[PDB]
Amino acid sequence: GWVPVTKLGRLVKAGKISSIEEIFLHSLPVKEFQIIDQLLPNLKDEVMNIKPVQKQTRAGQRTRFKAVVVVGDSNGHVGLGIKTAKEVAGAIRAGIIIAKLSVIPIRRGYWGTNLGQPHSLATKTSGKCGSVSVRLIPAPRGSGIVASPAVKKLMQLAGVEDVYTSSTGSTRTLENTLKAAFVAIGNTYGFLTPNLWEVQALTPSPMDVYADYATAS
Amino acid sequence: MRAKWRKKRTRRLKRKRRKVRARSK
Amino acid sequence: VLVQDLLHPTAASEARKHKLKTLVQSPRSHFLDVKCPGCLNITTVFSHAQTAVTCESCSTVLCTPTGGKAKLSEGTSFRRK
Amino acid sequence: GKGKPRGLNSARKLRVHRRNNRWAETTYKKRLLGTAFKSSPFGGSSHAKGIVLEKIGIESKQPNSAIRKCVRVQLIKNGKKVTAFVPNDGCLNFVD
Amino acid sequence: SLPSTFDLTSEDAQLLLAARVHLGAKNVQVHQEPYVYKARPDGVNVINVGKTWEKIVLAARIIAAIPNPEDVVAISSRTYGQRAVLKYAAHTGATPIAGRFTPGSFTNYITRSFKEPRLVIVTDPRSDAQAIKESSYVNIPVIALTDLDSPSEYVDVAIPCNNRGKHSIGLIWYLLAREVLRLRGALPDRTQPWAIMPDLYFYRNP
Amino acid sequence: PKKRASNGRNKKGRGHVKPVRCVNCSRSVPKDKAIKRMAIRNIVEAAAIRDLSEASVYAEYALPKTYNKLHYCISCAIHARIVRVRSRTDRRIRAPP
Amino acid sequence: MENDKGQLVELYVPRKCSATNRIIKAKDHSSVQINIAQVDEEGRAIPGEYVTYALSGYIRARGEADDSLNRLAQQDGLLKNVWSYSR
Amino acid sequence: GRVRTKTVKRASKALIEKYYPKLTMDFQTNKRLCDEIATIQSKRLRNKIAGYTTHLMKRIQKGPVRGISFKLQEEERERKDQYVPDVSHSNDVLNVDTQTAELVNSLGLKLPLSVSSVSA
Amino acid sequence: GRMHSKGKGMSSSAIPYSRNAPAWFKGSSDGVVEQIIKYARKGLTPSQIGVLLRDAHGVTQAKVITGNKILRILKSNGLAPEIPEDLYFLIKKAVSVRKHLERNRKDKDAKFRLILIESRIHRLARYYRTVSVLPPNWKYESATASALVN
Amino acid sequence: TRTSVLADALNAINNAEKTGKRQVLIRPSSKVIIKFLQVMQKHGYIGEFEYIDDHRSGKIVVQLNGRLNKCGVISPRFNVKIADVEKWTANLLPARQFGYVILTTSAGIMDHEEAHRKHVSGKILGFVY
RNA sequence: AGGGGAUCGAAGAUGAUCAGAUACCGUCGUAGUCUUAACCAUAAACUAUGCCGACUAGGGAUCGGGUGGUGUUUUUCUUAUGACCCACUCGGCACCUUACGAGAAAUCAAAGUCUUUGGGUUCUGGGGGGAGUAUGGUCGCAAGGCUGAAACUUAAAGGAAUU
Ligand SMILES: [Mg+2]
Ligand SMILES: [Mg+2]
Ligand SMILES: [Mg+2]
Ligand SMILES: [Mg+2]
Ligand SMILES: [Mg+2]
Ligand SMILES: [Mg+2]
Ligand SMILES: [Zn+2]
Ligand SMILES: [Zn+2]
Repeated sequence: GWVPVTKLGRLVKAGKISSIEEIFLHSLPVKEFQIIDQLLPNLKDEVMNIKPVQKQTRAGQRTRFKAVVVVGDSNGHVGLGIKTAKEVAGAIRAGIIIAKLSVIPIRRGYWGTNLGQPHSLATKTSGKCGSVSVRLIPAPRGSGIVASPAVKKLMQLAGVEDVYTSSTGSTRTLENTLKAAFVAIGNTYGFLTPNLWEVQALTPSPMDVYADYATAS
Repeated sequence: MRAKWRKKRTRRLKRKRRKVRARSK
Repeated sequence: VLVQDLLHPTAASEARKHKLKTLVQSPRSHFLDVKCPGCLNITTVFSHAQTAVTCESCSTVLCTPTGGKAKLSEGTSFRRK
Repeated sequence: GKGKPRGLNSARKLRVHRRNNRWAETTYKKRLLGTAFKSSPFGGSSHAKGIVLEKIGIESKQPNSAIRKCVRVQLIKNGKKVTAFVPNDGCLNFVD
Repeated sequence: SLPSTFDLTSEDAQLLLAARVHLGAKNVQVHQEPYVYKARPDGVNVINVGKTWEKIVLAARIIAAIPNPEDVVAISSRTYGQRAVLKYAAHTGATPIAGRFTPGSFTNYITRSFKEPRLVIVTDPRSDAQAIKESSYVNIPVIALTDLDSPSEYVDVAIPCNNRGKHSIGLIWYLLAREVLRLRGALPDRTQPWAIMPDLYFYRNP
Repeated sequence: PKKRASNGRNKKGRGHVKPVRCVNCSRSVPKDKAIKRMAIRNIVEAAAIRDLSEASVYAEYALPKTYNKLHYCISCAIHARIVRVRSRTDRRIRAPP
Repeated sequence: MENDKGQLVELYVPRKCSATNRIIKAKDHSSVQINIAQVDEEGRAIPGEYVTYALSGYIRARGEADDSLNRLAQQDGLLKNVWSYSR
Repeated sequence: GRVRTKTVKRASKALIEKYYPKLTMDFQTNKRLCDEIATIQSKRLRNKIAGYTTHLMKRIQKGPVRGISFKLQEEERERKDQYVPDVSHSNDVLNVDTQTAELVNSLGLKLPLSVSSVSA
Repeated sequence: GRMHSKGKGMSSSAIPYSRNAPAWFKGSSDGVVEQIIKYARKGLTPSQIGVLLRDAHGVTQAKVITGNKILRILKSNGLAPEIPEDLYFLIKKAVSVRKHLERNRKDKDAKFRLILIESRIHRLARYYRTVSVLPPNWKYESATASALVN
Repeated sequence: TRTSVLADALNAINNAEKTGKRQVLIRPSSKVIIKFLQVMQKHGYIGEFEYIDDHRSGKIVVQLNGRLNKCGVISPRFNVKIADVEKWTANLLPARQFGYVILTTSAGIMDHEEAHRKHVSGKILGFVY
């Protein structure tokens, strides 16, 4: 079973968008889950941690399960889903879905000089969530992922080979750390390099081209 | 215990100590 | 906001804004060239005073100094600059 | 700019400030004052020999309950009466 | 780029003046507003008529870009415009949301009233603000009828206008509809006010 | 933290103000952490007015009202006066209707 | 950007906003593509061909966006008189 | 305490949406219609639904109600509209202001003017 | 932002963009110079002289009209005071405050203000010493200050 | 006290860029500021800019490209010794690759690359990445 | 150390209340509360926000000054003034919205312009107790203040929110 709500979903089903790069170009909302699955079949999805989370009542307590889910490949798209449901497997599934919806690109770059294929980041760039500042820093070839476990896993999922990290603040709250890392990754595609002064065309969106095939009959 | 009260008691103790010292002298 | 082609604004904006905070600062104080009911002579008198200002030789008193702009002595005609 | 003169001929003030600040860090203070030699039973050494004066079962701290089979030991070098715990399954059958 | 016949024709200007579009606008101000040609003694600012008309034209030229007719969505909560909005919708393609907006409608792809627009037109950023805010989430430009007293938050092209009420709002709607029809539609000529009447709109039986 | 930005209020560019004494408690209280209510009561009661009108001399009579600015000190004003207590979102209100 | 001997890498080449040159980000759930129709005499609104802008989320969020759009219009000749250099 | 429940009301609404014709005002016929079209595992419930539908019908005679306007109720509002021939010319020729006149001076060609004053 | 209070004023005399003479405003330079010298002779102090010039006569700033300053002009003609004008005024103020204090034994605020005045004087004194206008190792305070005034 | 003027100049510029102003007004404006701006221009970070000859101190109006990200001036002017340069660039700039550390030298206010090429360095002023 | 000693009122009485109350409440009541000489230097001395400086976002208000109004209004003719009124404008005391920034959060136009870390400068802090103690200096007529430890000792003590 598939069945699309939203124009974009319909478009994807018709098979007129080839890869998510185009989607990213026009910053399109991807509220429908299946789209990412369709476009990226290469999705390696990892569970991080499932801390029980409590809520107090007149009798007993509510034990929900907050599960941090990463999603990725080696291409430079990463997901991060956080979900809090009562059933643990169900929660994990939901988290996966969320991560798939989220999935974001990375400007993988060069350590120093071009040589062959980018497996680092462009710029020393950081996030901060709650009070956890993950900085990441373009490490040179082969110098590996230099990160705390969670962050390291995230980097692996991304398809970064080489990264220094300065994770600061209370990184022991894993969720927050992960969020910060994700934010930092998102930021990559924001720092205007001089490789970016060059003027673009501004394409008419898939929404404004394949307009007739979109929307319900 | 109130901090003010504690301070007062400390002061009293100090005074007592001073008195003792004076006596010794 | 965002774009305000800075160097040349309207005269109105300049008039409104504090006469120190503009681009090229110029005083917005005049020289009243004042005539008295006595003699047929004009005196170059600053728009502000700080002094009770008598004429070229006559004890006529042109302007009484208030906080700012000088309030002229009852009925005296005056030019500008 | 916050505290510290981001100055350039500033340096003596910085250095002195650092010195003054350091004392609040415990380890450094201990090293400098020389707490190791004046106090803390051992002569700042790792190990010390002493003499089993009297075996005492010290009654343990809260949640936990038991008796803890320690020894009041008089050290040779300083002459200080400590209480040294003894590990494992009795072994006072060894201590005497 | 410019039709040059698309200057504000006298009849249209008269209409606008009658509506008091420009000659409303309360004495208060939002700092992002240079559509104001002088100010009146007591309680009134005056809106550069020509500029407003040009912006309306621009807005139409934006509604003319979207190929799907019922993809451009109009929205009004306040009563002084619901009827006008409906009329606009009838005239053009356009889906209308008159009255209670449905907070989260462009997000929440599960609602019984799921509209996904590519353009949204709004009466009041003071009342319908919720809709505008929602638009931010899913990326929709917001064409709106600004009273020069209301915020410009999340607004791409805003027709400067009066929103005291009555004949202004409705008139503006009518004008916009007319312009849209002119730019790809049935009504072909520059001149003639046509059967498209301004009073098809406005506020009727209260 | 601060329950209010203003606190017990009105001491802004004012150093340390003068103290007004309470009506009920006769506790001293600052003129800001004050709670002052203006009671413009009729010098008589509503059921006492009719009787007065029936018996009294002079053409109907204007009848005076008394004027008392009563300073109910903070605490005593929570023996139901002004004050009432409010929600975190209800406390951002500077109007009484 | 380019891997030594030509060969372009770095996909998803960011849209930049037309008003601010600030990069339109990947999850710019705030930004917009504005499309304005190239127009001709009697009816005629010329389908297919638009003068297009992108406005980044941030400016819009700030509020000052309408004026920026006006500015853009006045440059590409989609308006005259509406927005002036000096305010 | 005879407040009709959510469910009954919802059912009635649905019925009105899908079958606004064939709801002949009075109870008895309407009840039978409800029994026919809607599948109710009960009798009392069906009756209740019928009653609510009748009430709705009665209401919809005396105006439009919120959540109750579906195509055939729409066309009795959309077409039953449009006054028209009074316009915005009437009450002398073009009543304007001083500022308005000034504005006109800069932009438009030649327009009729009736200038007022406006003061404190 | 004000040498002694918490106040942060920006009332100030501005200046015109032109260093050149204001065209129509006639007279000469020599006449202006003469006027200045006359004023100096009469016992007025630089600022006062300038004020007198500006309002009654056709003067904007002597620098614009003559070329040289007021103070410089005074120095050239040898009529300038021994203790710089501002400093002298400060000293006078201090003296006044001291006198007041002599009378009123309990007037803490006045004393405090006097302290500030003294501090200001000291600053000024130092700077005069540096630029060599007060002969070095001359300190200006309480006992001798009064004598200095007049 | 407006102690350092370059700092002031950069701060306002930075603020403007953050908001999305296309233009800034810099109050005091020196030789040094102008030189810095010229350097920035040479590598295309700043647009046109106009120094008003105030018959006083100065005033600079800048045109922003939106190509600026952060322009920083470092607090004391650390004297910097040709190898120190590398360290500074590693710390202060977003890549071993692009952007510039704007150090004043005896040969003039250059960026860092230029200085390295020229083989001369001195005190640091700012940076532009 | 003098005066003045109305009111209130540490102490004390003294009545209740209470298992008990030299606590809360009632009634007296020195010291003190005024004040002149001196001292003492502390306070939740709080905006719990070091001082300078620059910049970024609007908004009305309000106090202080200052121009711009054929503006109203007082009439003793034209008035000239004041008091308003409208538009500004510096300076302040604050406040309301938004955050596009912060921040842990509460919140904040500053607590902003800080991992994209660098305007100038003081001072203070380093888990909690021990302890603002002990000792030593000192400055106090004393009460005390400024400075100010460690031994021990414990896995928390804290904040800000949520259920
Ligand atoms: Mg004050
Ligand atoms: Mg008793
Ligand atoms: Mg007692
Ligand atoms: Mg203290
Ligand atoms: Mg404090
Ligand atoms: Mg400690
Ligand atoms: Zn004269
Ligand atoms: Zn009370």
